[PDB]
Amino acid sequence: MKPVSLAKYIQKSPFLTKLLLPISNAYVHLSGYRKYGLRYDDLMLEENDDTQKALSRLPKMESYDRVYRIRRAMQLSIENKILPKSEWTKPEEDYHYLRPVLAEVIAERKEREAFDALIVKK
Amino acid sequence: GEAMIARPRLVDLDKRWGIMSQEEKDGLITDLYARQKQPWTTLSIEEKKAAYWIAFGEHGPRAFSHISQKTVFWGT
Amino acid sequence: ISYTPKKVEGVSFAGRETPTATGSLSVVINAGSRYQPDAGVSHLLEKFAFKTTEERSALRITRESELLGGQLSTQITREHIILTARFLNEYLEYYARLLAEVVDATKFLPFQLTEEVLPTARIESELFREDILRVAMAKLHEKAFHRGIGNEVYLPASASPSISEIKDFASKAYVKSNFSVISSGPDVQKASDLCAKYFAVIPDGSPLKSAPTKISSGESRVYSKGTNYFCLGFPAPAASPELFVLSSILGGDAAVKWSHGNTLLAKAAGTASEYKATAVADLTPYSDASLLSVVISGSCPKAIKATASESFKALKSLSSNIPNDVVKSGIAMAKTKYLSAFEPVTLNAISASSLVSASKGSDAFISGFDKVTPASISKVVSSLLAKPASTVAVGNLDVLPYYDEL
Amino acid sequence: ATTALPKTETTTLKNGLTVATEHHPYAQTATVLVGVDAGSRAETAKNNGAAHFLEHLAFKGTKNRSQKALELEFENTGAHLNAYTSREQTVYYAHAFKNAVPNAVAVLADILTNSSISASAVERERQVILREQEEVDKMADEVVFDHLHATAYQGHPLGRTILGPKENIESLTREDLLQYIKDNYRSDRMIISSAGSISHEELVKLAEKYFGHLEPSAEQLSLGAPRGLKPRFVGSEIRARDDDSPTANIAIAVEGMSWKHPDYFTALVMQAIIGNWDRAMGASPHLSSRLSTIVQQHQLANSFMSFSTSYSDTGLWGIYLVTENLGRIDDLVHFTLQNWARLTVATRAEVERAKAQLRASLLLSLDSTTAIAEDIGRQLLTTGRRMSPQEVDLRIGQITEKDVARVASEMIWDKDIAVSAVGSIEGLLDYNRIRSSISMNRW
Ligand SMILES: [Zn+2]
Repeated sequence: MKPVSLAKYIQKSPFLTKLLLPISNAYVHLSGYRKYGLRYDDLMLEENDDTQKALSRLPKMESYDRVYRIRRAMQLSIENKILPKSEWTKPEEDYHYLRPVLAEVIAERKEREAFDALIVKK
Repeated sequence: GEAMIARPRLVDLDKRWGIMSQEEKDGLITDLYARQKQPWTTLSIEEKKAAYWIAFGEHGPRAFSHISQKTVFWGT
Repeated sequence: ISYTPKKVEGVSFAGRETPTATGSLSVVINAGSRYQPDAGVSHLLEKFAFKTTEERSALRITRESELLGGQLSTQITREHIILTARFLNEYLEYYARLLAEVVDATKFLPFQLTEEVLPTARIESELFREDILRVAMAKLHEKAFHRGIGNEVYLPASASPSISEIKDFASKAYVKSNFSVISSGPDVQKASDLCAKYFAVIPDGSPLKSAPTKISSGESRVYSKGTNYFCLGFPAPAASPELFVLSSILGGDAAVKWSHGNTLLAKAAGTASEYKATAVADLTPYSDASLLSVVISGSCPKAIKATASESFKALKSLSSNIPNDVVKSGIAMAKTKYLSAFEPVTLNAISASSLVSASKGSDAFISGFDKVTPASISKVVSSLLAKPASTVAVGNLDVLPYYDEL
Repeated sequence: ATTALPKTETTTLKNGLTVATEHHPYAQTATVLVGVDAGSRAETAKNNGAAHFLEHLAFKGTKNRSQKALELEFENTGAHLNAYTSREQTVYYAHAFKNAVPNAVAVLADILTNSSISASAVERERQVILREQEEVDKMADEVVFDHLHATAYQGHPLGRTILGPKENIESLTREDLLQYIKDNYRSDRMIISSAGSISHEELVKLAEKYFGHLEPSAEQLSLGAPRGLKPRFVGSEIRARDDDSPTANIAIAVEGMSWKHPDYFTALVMQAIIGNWDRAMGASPHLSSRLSTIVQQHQLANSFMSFSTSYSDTGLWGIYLVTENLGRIDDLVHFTLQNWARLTVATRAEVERAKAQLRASLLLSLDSTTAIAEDIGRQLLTTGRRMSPQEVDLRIGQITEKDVARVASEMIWDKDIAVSAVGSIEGLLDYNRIRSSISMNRW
């Protein structure tokens, strides 16, 4: 249905976050999406109505940069090679830029769905 | 009670009677009681209809429940 | 029947008492097309009303209003921005709270502008542009007054203001000292208390500044193949009862349903074109200006030209010696025509213009009708015809006359 | 103070005329209405369209005062005059300044009591009637609704146009109009109401002074009672195809209900449930009706409105669609009829919202003296009394969702319908495919 994650309950307890930081570092290094010069939010599926609407509300600069990044990544994937270690996606630039818009759209849809189902309890 | 009571006050009485509040009921009964003092020749047909419906009508005491006999037959 | 102004907590108020089960609440703001910084800013700012605020989304607002049984309506005019709300008397507090929240805090989301606000404004602009008479009157206003009220109201087809401009204009336009609250429910004290309580956190800004209106004249010509039109416009200073009586004297329509009338313009049309071109006169009072306009409409251009010439001759002859009976009938008709504009709850040009200026308003303005003499009307007419008039012609231009050939 | 809500007084005269005035204490304008319970339905096939001719006439001076002297009476006192004719009633009203009401009332009484119908006047008015008939045809809504009325109650006098055929218009004479006036203007079927500055006693005195000579009718019938035989609904279709128009006006309706029908407010609630829509609306996307949601999402049509026109013993209940998205008309009709048929499983919340909206709308309309006078006149002419807001509130509040479901399953479920189309209606399918959408098969 939708992606799920226990990414907040662990944040509730600081000790669990402190314990799981190195494992998350190693896992993100092992994933290897940064070797293609991409960002994580690019890989999210866009085939429903929510993400299609969200992608049309981004700033123009973000859309153009995303288009260039995707095209360069696919051009590299054509020849089965990666960029040198200098041109890798640094952690500072690997921020979440699509999640808030999707959250806003989902909130709007959920509000409409809530209004849809109502009852009168006298 | 000398002036003729307006027609829009005594029309479609049966439908309105249930919803109509108590005060209007007492007012109408008192007005008709004061009206019937005059000779009945001078009265209109609608006044007679309203008076008879008030007295020998279906509302009030003699308002019995109706049982659907077809329902009883089908249930049996 | 008359709005009595007050001032509670530094907020303009205008109460009225009526024996009805439904109230109203309108916020007249001095943010019309006269004060706009660029083309189409005022229209877009008006369209943003009743959108996502800081406390409830637009969907929530619409659903709540639908559930409560009320109508939310806005209105943009040449010198105001009006936001109304008609409701049953139970929900007065809720509707006052909603209006105060809308005026005070309303976040401007750019995607809302690009999704809903812009297409609706464009559709309204095309709907206005389809009509011919409204375009003619707008062009008459453009030619008469150079700037201020001479600016185009609706959004031009080749303009698109950014969200920042609208946001800053709303920031510097929605302040306590630049609007008023008008209510005409079955209770004034309660409405005044609620309005003072809720319309109180809005900042004490400064009233918007505009230059005094500058009056000029000019003629414009446009082409069309359908019904022909011809309009005359006489700019004048702030409205006076003499102008209203003069407009009612000109008349143009019929008192009874199926007839020709017996006013000056009707007689002119009958004597000129055998009632083949209807002539109608009207007056539009503004804050510090007014426009007495004569509209001659019909299908035959030659009849239009003859009617225009005869009407101008009659208007010129109106300044010689007005018979007393004509003035009496004009006053009698003008009293009714002016009073009839206050019954509707929704404001129009006359009621808004009366309410803006507190010096006279409606208490003494109506009382001055019965003290109009033929000499006053003659003086007003002779003062109107000093400066040249302004014309707007729609249709076959080879027959419609210029001002020099009337 | 909190003030109050003025009550509608009602008084009758010896002849049978009924007076009903609502008095506003602080006001400067008043409106007086005189209504007659004789529309175009009482006309036979031969003398059809006489009511409209009478409406255009009767303003041409009476015996006492000639034309060009009546108008001077209505201009030098600051007054207005108007009149319109429906398919069941005729209305004359005149509103003026608060100090010029009695003169207008006297003039109206003189106009209605006697008129100088002359041959020259009829000859003059023939051409204006013809021009009015020719100019009315241009408007799409009038043609669509006239065709719907003609194709629904075909054969009955209720299915004819108010203006009437051209031959009827040109062949009408003085005697027909005089006979109509004689046999249809009776004090039993007249009414006089007001709303404004004038008071009840003043209007009663004026009516006794002037409207005291109108003879009662031979039979002592009531007000608004049915006359003739009940018309029969005949489901059919009419297609006035024309490819020049860039739009397609379509109206679909089913059998309606009368004024006295015991489910009237339920039908009104259903109409409120369906609702109205328009692409120029400020809050078009956020409306809470499923049909509006689908139409706005798919850009299926320009606008649509719901109507529940009612008559003495029949009525209509349908929709009116205007669109320019040619080629997808079938989808629009299918979804409209599906939302119609869904009303048999309606939920409580939708019914509550419709009840609130209807209660608000029934009161938000009256905002002027003319509107209040017209409402009072129509209510008195069609029903016999004016319902106080307490009675209306009690009647509306009793309605629940089970009543809506019962009424919908009785009349909205699979049943005959009447269609009328004007314009580029090629995309519209046949009658059977249109009718098939009135019932859902997955139940
Ligand atoms: Zn007519």
